[PDB]
Amino acid sequence: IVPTLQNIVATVTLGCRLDLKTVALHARNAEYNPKRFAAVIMRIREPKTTALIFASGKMVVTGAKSEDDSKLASRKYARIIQKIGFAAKFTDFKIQNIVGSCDVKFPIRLEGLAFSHGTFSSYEPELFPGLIYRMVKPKIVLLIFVSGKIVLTGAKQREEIYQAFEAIYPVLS
Amino acid sequence: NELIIGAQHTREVAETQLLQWCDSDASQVFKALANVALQHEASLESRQFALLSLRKLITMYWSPGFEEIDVKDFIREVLLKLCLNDNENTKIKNGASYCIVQISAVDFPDQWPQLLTVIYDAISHQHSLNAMSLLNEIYDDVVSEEMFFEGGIGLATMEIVFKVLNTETSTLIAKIAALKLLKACLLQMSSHNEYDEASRKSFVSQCLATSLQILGQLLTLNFGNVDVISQLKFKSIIYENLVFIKNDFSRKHFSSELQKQFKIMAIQDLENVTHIPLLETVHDCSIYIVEFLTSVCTLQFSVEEMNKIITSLTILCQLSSETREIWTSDFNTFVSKETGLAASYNVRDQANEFFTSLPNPQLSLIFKVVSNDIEHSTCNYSTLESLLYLLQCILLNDDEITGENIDQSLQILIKTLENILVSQEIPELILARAILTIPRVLDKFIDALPDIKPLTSAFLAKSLNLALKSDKELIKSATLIAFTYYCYFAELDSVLGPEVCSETQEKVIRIINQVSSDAEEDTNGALMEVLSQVISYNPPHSRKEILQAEFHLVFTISSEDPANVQVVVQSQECLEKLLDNINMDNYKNYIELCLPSFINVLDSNNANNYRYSPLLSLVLEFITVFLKKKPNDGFLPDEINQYLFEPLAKVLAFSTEDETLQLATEAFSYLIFNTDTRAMEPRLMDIMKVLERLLSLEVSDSAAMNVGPLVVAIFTRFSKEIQPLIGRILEAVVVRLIKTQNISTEQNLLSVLCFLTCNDPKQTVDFLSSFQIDNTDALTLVMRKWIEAFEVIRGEKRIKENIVALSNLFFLNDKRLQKDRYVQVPLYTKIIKLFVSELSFQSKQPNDYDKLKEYIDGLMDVKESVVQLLVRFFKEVASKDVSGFHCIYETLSDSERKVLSE
Repeated sequence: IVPTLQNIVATVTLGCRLDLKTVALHARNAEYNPKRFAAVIMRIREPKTTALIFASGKMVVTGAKSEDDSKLASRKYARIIQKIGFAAKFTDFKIQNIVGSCDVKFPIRLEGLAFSHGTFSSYEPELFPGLIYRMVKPKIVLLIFVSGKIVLTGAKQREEIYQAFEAIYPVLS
Repeated sequence: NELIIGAQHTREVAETQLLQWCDSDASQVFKALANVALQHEASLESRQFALLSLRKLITMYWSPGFEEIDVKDFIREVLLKLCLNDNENTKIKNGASYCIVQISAVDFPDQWPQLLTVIYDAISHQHSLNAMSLLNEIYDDVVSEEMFFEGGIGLATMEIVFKVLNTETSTLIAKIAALKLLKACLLQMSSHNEYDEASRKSFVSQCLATSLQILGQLLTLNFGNVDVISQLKFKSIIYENLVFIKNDFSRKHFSSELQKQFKIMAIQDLENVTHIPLLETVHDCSIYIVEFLTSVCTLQFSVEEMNKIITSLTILCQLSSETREIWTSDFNTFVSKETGLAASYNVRDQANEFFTSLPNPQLSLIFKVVSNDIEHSTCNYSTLESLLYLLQCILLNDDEITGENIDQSLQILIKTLENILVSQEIPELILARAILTIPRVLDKFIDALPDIKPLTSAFLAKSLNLALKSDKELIKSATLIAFTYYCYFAELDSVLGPEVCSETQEKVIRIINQVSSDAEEDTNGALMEVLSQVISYNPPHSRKEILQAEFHLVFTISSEDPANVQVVVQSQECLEKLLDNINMDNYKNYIELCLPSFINVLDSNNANNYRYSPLLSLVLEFITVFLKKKPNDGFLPDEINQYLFEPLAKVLAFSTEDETLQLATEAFSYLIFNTDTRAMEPRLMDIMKVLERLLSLEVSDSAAMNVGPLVVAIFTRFSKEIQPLIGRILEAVVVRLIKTQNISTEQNLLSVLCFLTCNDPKQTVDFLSSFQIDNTDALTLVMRKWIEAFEVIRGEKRIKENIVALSNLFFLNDKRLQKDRYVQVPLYTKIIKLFVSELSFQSKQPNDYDKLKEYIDGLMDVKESVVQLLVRFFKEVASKDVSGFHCIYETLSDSERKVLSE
């Protein structure tokens, strides 16, 4: 079972510095409240995402359920701010990391599976449910829950998530 | 007065006399000006015009940022009565208030902190409507969290607000600006949520708790039917406060019982507003209502409550007659809206946001309810128009929807939707929304519907054929958007036959031709975005008619709208997805297909001397992309060069603008790299002219940045005819290097020297030494500059090649190189200690809304690390003391010579 990407982080370097206020002035569906999360939030009709336009010019966007959708969205954000009295060349798009989720839906005896790793697997269920794991090839954080849900973060493309899923799958099985 | 009359373009020159007088004794000028507006022996408009003069008068001298006590005090004192006088007309008080705000935001605390005492006196004792709203405005100007609590000001403000909201005798108009004052207050509350302090946090929490019940009683209050319009404004402001409380403050500060009460009360008010500048007033009021309903989406809802919301919104989201007219007379805006490019955000625009955040069961029940609400409304059309936009809204929500009655309601709904298309009397807008929304229904229930697969083809055929026949292109103007959504989840290329896929393509291509023909710069994106997703669906076999089309589509479309950004990027993206799965055999026909169009761009721009044009840059990008997309096997067939060198050659030659020269240079270098050698050497001299000019005073350092890749590309072909022109290359490169003042570009330039000394060190040093620039040897300054390059060198990647270069350099045994504090020492001595020190350092090993801000935050590859090459070098040279290294090693300091062995 390939694990669905539940979120994506994408970043881009819009060509120029921007004035947050103008954006909040012109498009004005951006809530800009300095000194609390000091960068403008924007959201659009489709796909559903938030995006932090920074005055300094760079940008992050999250909400896409696919690499292609994350692109398509960041493009729209670039287009919109461009209509706001600025020039920006959509460049250097990249996906610093994603997060992928999939639930096996059947608890397993994870006590011994934790000891199987020991140095990697840290397990304190009373503090908080789940189990934090590191997989070598490549580096990626895994959350493995007695409930059955597996979360993964740190990847850059779908292949990393799929291969980490499959690599840790028999161990938990 | 008379001078004010003259000052208030002949008036512009007349006020120059006032400006000249102000140049003298600005301090005294201020009070003299203030007297004019003060005095009643002046036309009220003239007094306002004096006010508006005071704006620019203050900035130049009164505000040091641009760069008398009684005089400034007199201005404020006069304004006290003048601005706040009810008998004054709105314009006069507003002009005065602008002076208040300018002077306050820059000088209020030091000059006059008690201004606030005057304001409380006015707003409390006199109930001055102007005073309270003016205070609200000034709030942001100086009201700091520190001054809010430690200044104690916030306390006086809040208590004034509660006092006023207690006075039922006070007019609705008073309470409006009071509520706006309340929001102004809430903003200071906003930031304190993350970090809390006992004293102020307690007062803040008490303020919130008090405010909530005041707002509740205000909700319960009703106003006279004689004045309904103001009530709407009065109502709207109330709700906006609500939302800022919920979405900005921790749950603890808002209770579930409060949320339920406000939910029911807001729904009832929404219904009443539904039942009633008038229309825009109602409609703007409704938006904050719906936004709160969203922010309390978590709370359960009754089926009757859900029907209330549906039958109310479906009336709210009816577009006016004039908007129908706009999108009928101009559909180019329509897409700007639909793809979220518009600025306008109406109820129709906020409801779509609403239904997304609902959890599953509420969403599913709402879906069920609207399912029947649709069939009930099929007769009246605009009802179905808006209700279908709303159905899209739920459908957009990612969560699944499940229902045993939902299944059959869905079959009936699909039958109704097809009825929409088959009928020929349907209004334009509703059919466009139906085309744009059916794919949402398909996506939401893709798994649910057993007949989904043939149904996808059936709907695509129906909708697209419909998109052939439309005297009005709005139907088509929406079908293209709908096609992206279709391709969101419809693996039609896999499902449908390659002939079926290609015919659907040619179908859309003709649709895009028709629509594009009149497309507005707002839309070019969406069109070409569909173009891309169509491209990705092309089927070894190559059908050149469709591919020729799709290309010319790409380029025509981009032509009119180069400056826009999504057009640029999706264009390049399209272009790349044509050049997939292309071998040298197929690659020919692409040569002829593509190069002529690009060539003609540059040729046309030649009339503009290759001065930057967005289409120019866009084409240079396209050709870089084509270049890169060559099939791995083989080289670049010459005819490609035959076409590409002379236009790109003149591109470089004539142009001087950095970024355009760069966008060319990259393709230039890449071409010259992949090209077969034998074609180049006739072009060698021309390439030398190019590399020279790129390394020349005329061109800036930014241009010189990307000369490098070309350099290595030159060697990649051969060296035989390179050597006689080496000396020329070296002279040009060094003369460019000396004048450069970009440290990044300077580092890049020095990065070139690796291969230059890799092929031969003797000619390099001999020529550079021999050459004199203004009877001055370039070698000495080159070595010094290289030293400073070290002093700021960043990136070990360049360093590894620097070691390869130094292996060539050290054995030259150049005698001249052997021959506050400033390091002026012979090179052979110097370099050894620097690299030994770098090695010594390397011996010592150096090793979610918050997280996003942190998510922001050479020529050759050498597998051997620094240590291996350095140790073998030092073993071979220190023992053999090559190039006067005996003196250097024997006089070497032992501070890090012992650390060397590590």
